Amino acid sequence: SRRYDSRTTIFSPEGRLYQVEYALESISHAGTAIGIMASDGIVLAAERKVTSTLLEQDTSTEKLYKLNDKIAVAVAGLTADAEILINTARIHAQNYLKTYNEDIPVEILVRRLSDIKQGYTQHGGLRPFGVSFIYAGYDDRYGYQLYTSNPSGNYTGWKAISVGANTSAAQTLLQMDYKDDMKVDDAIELALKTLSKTTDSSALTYDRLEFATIRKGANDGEVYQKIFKPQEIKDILVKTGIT
Amino acid sequence: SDPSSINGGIVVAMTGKDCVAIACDLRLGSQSLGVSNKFEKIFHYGHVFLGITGLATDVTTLNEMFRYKTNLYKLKEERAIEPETFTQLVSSSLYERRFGPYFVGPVVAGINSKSGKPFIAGFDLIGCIDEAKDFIVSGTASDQLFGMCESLYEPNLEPEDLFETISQALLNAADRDALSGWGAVVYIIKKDEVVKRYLKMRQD
Amino acid sequence: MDIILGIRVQDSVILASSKAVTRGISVLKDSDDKTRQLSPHTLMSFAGEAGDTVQFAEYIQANIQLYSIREDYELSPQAVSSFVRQELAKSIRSRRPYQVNVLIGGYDKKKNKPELYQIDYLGTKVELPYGAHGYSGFYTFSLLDHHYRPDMTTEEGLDLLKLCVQELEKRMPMDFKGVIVKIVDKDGIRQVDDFQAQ
Amino acid sequence: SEYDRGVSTFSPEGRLFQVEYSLEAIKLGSTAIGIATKEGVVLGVEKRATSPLLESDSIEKIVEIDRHIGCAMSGLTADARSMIEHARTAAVTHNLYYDEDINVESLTQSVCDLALRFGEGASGEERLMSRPFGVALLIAGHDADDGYQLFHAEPSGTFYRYNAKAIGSGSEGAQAELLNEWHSSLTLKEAELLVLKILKQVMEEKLDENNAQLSCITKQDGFKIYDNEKTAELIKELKEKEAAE
Amino acid sequence: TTTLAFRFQGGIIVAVDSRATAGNWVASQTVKRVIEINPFLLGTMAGGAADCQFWETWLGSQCRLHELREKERISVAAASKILSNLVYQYKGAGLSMGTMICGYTRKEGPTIYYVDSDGTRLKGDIFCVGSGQTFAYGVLDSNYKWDLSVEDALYLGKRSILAAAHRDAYSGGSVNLYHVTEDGWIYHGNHDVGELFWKVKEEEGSFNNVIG
Amino acid sequence: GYDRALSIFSPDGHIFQVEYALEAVKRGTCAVGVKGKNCVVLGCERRSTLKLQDTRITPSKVSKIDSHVVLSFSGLNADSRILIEKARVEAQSHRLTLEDPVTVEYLTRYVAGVQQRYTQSGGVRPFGVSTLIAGFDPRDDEPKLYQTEPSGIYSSWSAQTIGRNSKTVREFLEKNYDRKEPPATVEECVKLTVRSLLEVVQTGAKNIEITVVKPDSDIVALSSEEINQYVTQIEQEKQEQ
Repeated sequence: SRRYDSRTTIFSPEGRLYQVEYALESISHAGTAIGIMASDGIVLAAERKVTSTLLEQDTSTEKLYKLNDKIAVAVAGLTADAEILINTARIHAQNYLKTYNEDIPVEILVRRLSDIKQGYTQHGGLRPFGVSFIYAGYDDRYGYQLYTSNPSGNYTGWKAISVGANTSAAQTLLQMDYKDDMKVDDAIELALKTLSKTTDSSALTYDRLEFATIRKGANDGEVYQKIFKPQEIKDILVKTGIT
Repeated sequence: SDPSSINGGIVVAMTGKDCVAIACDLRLGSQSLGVSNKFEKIFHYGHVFLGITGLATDVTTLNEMFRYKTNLYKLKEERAIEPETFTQLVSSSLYERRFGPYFVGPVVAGINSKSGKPFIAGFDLIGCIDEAKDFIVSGTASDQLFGMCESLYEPNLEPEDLFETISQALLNAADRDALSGWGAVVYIIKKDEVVKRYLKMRQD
Repeated sequence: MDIILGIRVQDSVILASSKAVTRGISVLKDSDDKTRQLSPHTLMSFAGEAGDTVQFAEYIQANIQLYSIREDYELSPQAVSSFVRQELAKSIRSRRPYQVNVLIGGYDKKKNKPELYQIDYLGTKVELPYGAHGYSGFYTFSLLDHHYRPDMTTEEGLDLLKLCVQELEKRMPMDFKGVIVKIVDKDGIRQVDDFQAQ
Repeated sequence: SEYDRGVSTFSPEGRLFQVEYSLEAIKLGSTAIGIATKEGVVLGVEKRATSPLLESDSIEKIVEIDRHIGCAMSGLTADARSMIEHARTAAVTHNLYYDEDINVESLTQSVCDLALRFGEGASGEERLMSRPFGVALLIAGHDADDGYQLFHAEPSGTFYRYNAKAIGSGSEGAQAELLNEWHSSLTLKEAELLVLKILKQVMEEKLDENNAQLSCITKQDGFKIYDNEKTAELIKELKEKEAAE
Repeated sequence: TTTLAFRFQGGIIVAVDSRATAGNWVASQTVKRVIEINPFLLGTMAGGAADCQFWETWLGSQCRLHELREKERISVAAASKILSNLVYQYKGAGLSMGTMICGYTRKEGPTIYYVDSDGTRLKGDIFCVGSGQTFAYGVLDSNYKWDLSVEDALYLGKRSILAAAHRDAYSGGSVNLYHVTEDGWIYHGNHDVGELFWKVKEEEGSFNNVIG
Repeated sequence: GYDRALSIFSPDGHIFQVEYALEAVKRGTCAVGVKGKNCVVLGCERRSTLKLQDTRITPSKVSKIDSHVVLSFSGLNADSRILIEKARVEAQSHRLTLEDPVTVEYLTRYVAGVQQRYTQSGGVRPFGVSTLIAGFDPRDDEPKLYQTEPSGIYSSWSAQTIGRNSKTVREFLEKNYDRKEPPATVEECVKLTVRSLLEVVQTGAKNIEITVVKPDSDIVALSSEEINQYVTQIEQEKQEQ
């Protein structure tokens, strides 16, 4: 019997931190969310998990959030743990803007957050964040960027990533069709062309989605950030492969 | 020496038929020495405008304090703050510092995206609020403005006539104020479309 | 007070700063450098109260440098001056404020444009084509209002700046013991050790 | 079986095992030896490196506390660095307040009043640090009142003064030998070959001036840490007398 | 008070007087205005008698901890910084002290750092602090040369303090000399200003307007 | 059992929790430091195993602490990021209070100081990182190389390695690195660092990072080609004999 998984403050004889690993395990219980890089934009796609006939969902949101006017994130994992972060993630973002009078660079914001998640892993009386994040944004340093972070506090930059349920599947399909230059309207395509394949429901219904993207060009010498409405979805959804 | 007269400057707001106007000079100087003529006192958060006078270092800080604050608001309520909801803020804000005030004289002015009604308001350093249906003035040439506004003002001017009345008030007080001038800028705010203009004035 | 001049030209900023240091009746030094490089393309001159002056300068320098290795990216003139005004801004309302005035002149390798920010101890910041702190302005500002043009060459600016100093000498009561000049641009900072060696 | 898990728990026979185990941590260190003579005091230690790529001097097993006090430790190294640090500050401060040199035992004293700060719970005051230090000390020094003194500091919180003493993995056989060698009229050069001899004995590896460090302190020149050439020939000069008798 | 120090080929030369006064009365003519921080560093004493003495002796302890930790000689710059930093912390509280920290390490050569209670920290070659600083500066400015012998470098410092001693009422007593080298400082005695005057006048001709 | 807490000694005088932390360093990738007599060279390996991710901003395992000092690690990735930050700040605070920039030992000492501080009180867990700090003190020319462990102890080496399969790479180094005469060329000192990883890299220079540091705050990373130009020249004499 006797196991080394009773807390975060304890290394197993092999230097494992189980409590942290179990949190990393809480993610595979969340609705699938995707992020795909593009030569001109970034796409965020998620699949509402929770469901019931009488559940308001046309107004409020649950997986996609604006942190900065140039940065967005996909959530996956403990609902409450997600807001606690998202908020501080927003405050930090504004202090940078208030100090340097410039907007905060993506990696810096992702790193600051991963650094808090790191901390709840090393001090007693604390429980790590049961959250995962897909950061999609743009700064003048490195153009468009796609980042990911887990409960262990590590982060990384993908060209196309998925987190949540059936990550194996979703991850696999992408690894296959992703064309390294792929335009935006092809990523939004590939978004569903993956989410579809890895669902359960008899059919993939619009009211069960969340899309958002980041585009920019010569036109608006800056970035336009859009969070699709139930409408646009039910529509672009038909334009593809749904009656 | 009065902290609220080292840097100098002026701001004035007016209401008309479905619109408002907010204007200010451009000078920032230390005592008598003129330092700049590109120092603007009017900022805006969404469709809400705020002009600020007084100690320059505080004017700047406040803008940053409100930008910061309004961005967090929008994000949380999923909508931009309104003119009244904002006035209440900058008032409390100014007051939380009642015993070491920022040395300013703000002036809010905008249009309410729901009602569609014009709004202008003034405050003193500790945050006392003050609505008025006609005009707000604040600054070093504060009196010269009350004299101009209490003559040239006219209820319900058309945006094209408001621009002429407001400009003339600003223009002429700044000429009888030794610490205000070096240019001006005026805004005419409607439900939609906002037109900004710089005026030509004595450079002495 | 000390002398602090600065002027932005075609593609660079120039900073002038008197060399003397005086404690009461005597002059303990006539070769002081009121400058302090914050990063490869940002330079900052200062003048103010005896102790406050360089304790602050170094402090600022330390923060910028820290940020720079951490990010491995170089902070921009605009953002650098913003940070400074923040500190000084908090300073003015603290048990005891630093009494320091400054000039920051860097080269924005991102826009390929030189920029010069002038900030006083109160937290008052402004971007200008040329500036000066303290009494230094009354003797020069008119000459520069007269001859300055944005198209000026680095070579032309110096000639201009020379005139301002010559005027400072002719009508200013204090003997500032000359100035030290420095240039900031796409290639970094260098010292015109020939306005002194002249 | 059940009373050895709390640093603040008495066993039925009034014992504090955690403290005892603490000591058992020292035996794992490599040997350190101190011999006092009316000529001065000597400190020697077995270095014992895992690899030939280590830099020897990297292993500070003998260090200076002040110009008149030095020492050699044994046990947990991180725990040592902390005592050495406190000790040094203790010395320097006293100097500052009195314009004189701290008595060897009064220094040793402050080192023990430090280990005395273990225990967590809150029954009154406050001394933040959970368990006992895992290390002992051989403090060799000299002062105008009691001359050349040599001390042994234990995490228990007590200490004794010695004429000669050895700590670490080998303190078993080393202490026996020293019991049958030491005598008040030993010269400094005599003690050097003795410390050097006992190490080689209960040490292990071929005794070279790389796995053995030797130092000493005197009224004349304070604490000096013998360089490699010296120790090297002191070893030859030693190993030689072994031929005849 | 008239204290001074300067750099040159031989290293550093430090010279001071020894008069301390309360109002218009000479409470003492035996002051050690040179604080022997440690074997390699010297600090002078202007401004406040105690503040100088106290903190500089404190500073010595600091250098000692630093040397034991790094197993290396602390640098004049780092030492002078430590001092001025501690001083700056009490800016406002009313400390008082002008001072010369003098050292000569291997890497930085011979270095003088002027440091005072304002928080000022200056690097230099020649420094004079005091009520007689103006007079000392005279003899010094006109005669200094980087290539001064050691013998003459000391005589210069001596004649300088003497000049002050004579004119400045608040300066006088006996001059104290030190010479700082890459191996440490050497004391060069205490010469009574009373006797030295007559000597110089006689052997240098200077000081004519003085009948004696 | 007695391996449950940091504040408990086993009967034989151990503290297993700290020991187990070390077992994690072995989990991470391999790092190796090799000094010459005018330079110091650090090398690592890239966990190139699961990639369809970015490339631009990919960690190099090696980080600069000051203009003259770089540090490399092995073990818990996230844990490592904090030590690197803390040491970076301290490096700048030292300049602020003493003018003089830090020494390589002072930094190593500060780091290990932290690592040990996190094994003191309970309700804290030891960093699962082990690190190699290399560089040159201010206005000095003697190359330096130190290593720190999770326990809090630090040490200097002529060459050293940490991480998985560090036993192997170490054996190699030992019978090649000449104590009496260190690599006298930056090029050969590299060559030696490369050939050592070339026993755990699993072919390709696409799995090797090399950074070189010389005196006068002169540091410089290496490129993928340059690195292969050695994999090349060493794959020759390999079957050449």
